[PDB]
Amino acid sequence: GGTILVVTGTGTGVGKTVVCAALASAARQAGIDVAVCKPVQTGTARGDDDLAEVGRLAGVTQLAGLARYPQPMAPAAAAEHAGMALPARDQIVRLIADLDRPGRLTLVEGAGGLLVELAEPGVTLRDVAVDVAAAALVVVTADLGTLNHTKLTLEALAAQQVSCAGLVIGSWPDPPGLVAASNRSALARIAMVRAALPAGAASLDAGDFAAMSAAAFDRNWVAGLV
Amino acid sequence: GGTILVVTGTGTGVGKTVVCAALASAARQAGIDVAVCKPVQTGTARGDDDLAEVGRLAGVTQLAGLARYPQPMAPAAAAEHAGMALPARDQIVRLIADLDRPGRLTLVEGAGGLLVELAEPGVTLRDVAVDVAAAALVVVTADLGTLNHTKLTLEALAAQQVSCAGLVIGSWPDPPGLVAASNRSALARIAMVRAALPAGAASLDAGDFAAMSAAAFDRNWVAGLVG
Repeated sequence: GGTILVVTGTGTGVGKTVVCAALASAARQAGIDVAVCKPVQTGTARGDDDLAEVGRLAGVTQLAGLARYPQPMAPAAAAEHAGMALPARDQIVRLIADLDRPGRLTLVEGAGGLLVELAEPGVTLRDVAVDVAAAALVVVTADLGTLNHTKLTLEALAAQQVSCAGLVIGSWPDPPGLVAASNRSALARIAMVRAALPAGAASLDAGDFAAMSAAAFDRNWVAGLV
Repeated sequence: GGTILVVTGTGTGVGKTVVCAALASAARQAGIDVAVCKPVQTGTARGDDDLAEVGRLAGVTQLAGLARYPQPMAPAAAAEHAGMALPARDQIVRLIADLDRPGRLTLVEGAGGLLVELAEPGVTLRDVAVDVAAAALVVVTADLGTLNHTKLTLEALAAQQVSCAGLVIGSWPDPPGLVAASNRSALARIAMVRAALPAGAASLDAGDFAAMSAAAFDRNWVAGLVG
């Protein structure tokens, strides 16, 4: 094997994709080979291709996905509106397991949060984490409500002995703010904050984004993932 | 004793307080004596006062607070900023037990979401629900992300064997989007949806708000909340 990391979020719109790109870019600059698997993509009718994002921002070429739905909804719901099933649990696990190879960091991006249905029946990114024995990196916000949402997510992780790889603040505001400031301390009292991605990092060009990414994560932690 | 519900939410800003007032109104219109409790209230320096809002909206007069903090932050961080400490778990529990009385529905409104620290160390509303054998009513949104947030909250309730009294959609749009209609149907498969309060329910005078509250819930279920 190499290392398989599931990247989940406490909710939607928390910067998960750009965190996957950022971790991917940091890891590549450390010489680690990186693949990203986004099994289920939604909101595609309005352009959303998160794998393309990762490719543009981090230069990953091993970008694997099974299903794209047009509606900007949860996978299960976008499928319902499309009249088409979700992929199967085996499809998602086999695809990920086949991506994984010595020396490669395989990132597994979820859709929305940890417990959103990814495959039939009712199987989540948490289920997939168990099947492939992956730790979970949790993308969190710095806003009010993040501690409840983070504590909820890590509880859900721990109920199935899914290890928490740490937290990444998806968007760090400038200037921080009192709440943001306080949450960043509170967050690190309950897990390792691997990174706080500066607000606006999604807009950077590739070279800037790689400079940002390499500076946002601890060098030793990244290279230690494989 | 009586019936004690804790009223929590999947997050902050999902409409908890307006849901207490709406349930409070519906139960008082049912001839049920209602008390509303708010052990930790932050944002007082902003004018935040959820006990007062509940009374203003549902005419509930039995209103019980305990901890008040100026900054609109999580209780722990509001405490630290004001130089104060959070109450203790037994202080919160004491405040609730003192209101519990047969034929009375005591609502315990949380600060933020279920796992918001209310007391040291890491004591949450979930623990307080255990201590007083309360069910949780969970206030949700119709917005995307809600199914995940709701499953996490019910999962955390069940992990401590706190019964889920059900869900209330804090704000229900008129008319509802494809995302809102989808989530509501999906939410109703997770747990019973006791009410979906119309959007802007907080801007109703006492008359319109009482008529909304009475329409929002099932009479049967409200009446059945307390013997």
